[PDB]
Amino acid sequence: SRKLILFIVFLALLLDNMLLTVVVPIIPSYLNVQVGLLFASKATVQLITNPFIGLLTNRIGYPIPIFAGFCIMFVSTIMFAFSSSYAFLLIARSLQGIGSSCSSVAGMGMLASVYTDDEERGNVMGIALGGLAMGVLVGPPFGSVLYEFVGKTAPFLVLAALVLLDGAIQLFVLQPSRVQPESQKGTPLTTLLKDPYILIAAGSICFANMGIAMLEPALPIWMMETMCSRKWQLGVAFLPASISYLIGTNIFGILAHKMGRWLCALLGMIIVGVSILCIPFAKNIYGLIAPNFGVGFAIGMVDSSMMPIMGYLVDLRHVSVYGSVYAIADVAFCMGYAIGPSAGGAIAKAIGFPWLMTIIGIIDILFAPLCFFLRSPP
Ligand SMILES: [NH3+]C[C@H](O)c1ccc(O)c(O)c1
Repeated sequence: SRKLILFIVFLALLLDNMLLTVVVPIIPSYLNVQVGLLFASKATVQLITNPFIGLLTNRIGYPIPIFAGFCIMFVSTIMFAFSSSYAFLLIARSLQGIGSSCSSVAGMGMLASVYTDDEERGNVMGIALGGLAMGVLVGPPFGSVLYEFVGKTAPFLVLAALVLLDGAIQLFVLQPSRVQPESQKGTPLTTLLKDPYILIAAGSICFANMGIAMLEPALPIWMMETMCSRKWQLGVAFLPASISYLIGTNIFGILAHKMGRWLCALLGMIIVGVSILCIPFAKNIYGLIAPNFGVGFAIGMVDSSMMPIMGYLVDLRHVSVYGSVYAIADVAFCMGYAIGPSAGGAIAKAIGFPWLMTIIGIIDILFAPLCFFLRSPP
């Protein structure tokens, strides 16, 4: 009965993303450079602290970092509930970033260590990546209704209660009582970063995520400038991408092994490039549904095909320890999540938004054929 571990990782991934999207629309109203710093602090701190957790998991194990992630996330949720100042907001966001890094790295490492089968690893990481998608979709309406009806602190109090329940479950099953070092060495990061295949996988993930990371804040400004759409059109414009990410992840986590992980990644990169290229031609929302659906489905195909390939490469060419490589993958995600909005806005101000989308699409299409080198020798 190792499904209890999968349940814990899924719930943890769902709750940070639920808190991530709830805070986004609430703080700016009550609160250029400082706002951008507040937005990017979580990603920057997580990117900085990924390697330290990756190294620590080889020394003390997974349960102590996983339990620490719940304690930091509970503290951050309480501080978000009660604090009302800028410095406290920065501290809460930094703590949220640290907790998210711990949770993601430790959970992915434990999932890779427990489900040693190649196909089952992808099967379970499909559901694990599903939890992030569910949190992004469920969070905004939850936060909006609780803020409208009960009060400002009600969504954060409910999230704190859910985190407390998750921590009670973790204490019941994980039982982080002692410190247990791992058996073998860790294959230091300098040797892993010299592998061209790991670099190719990380670059594919980084570019695929940077596409949507730059697209998501830039599109609303263009929609107001060109189509003069109302408030709710901006909100419901990115719903197809959110649904498509969930559907594509849950399907391709199982479907990628039969077709081939390299082929799935190549097709995903081509599809996302074509969709981003076709986005600027839209004239209204009906012209924007299909491109957004395609972008989300393609990002779901790339992620669910490139996590188990990282695990497989580490198993094949180095020692079977996964904390460091999954810290590398989390760093690849945070690279897109950190400098995305600011650079995207700067480019969309220097040149046109369609030019930015064209550049992103061309870059993705040109990087697509590099995934051919990831195919297995036999
Ligand atoms: N890693 C998840 C991926 O970057 C992502 C996140 C939010 C989304 O709405 C999405 O379509 C994809």
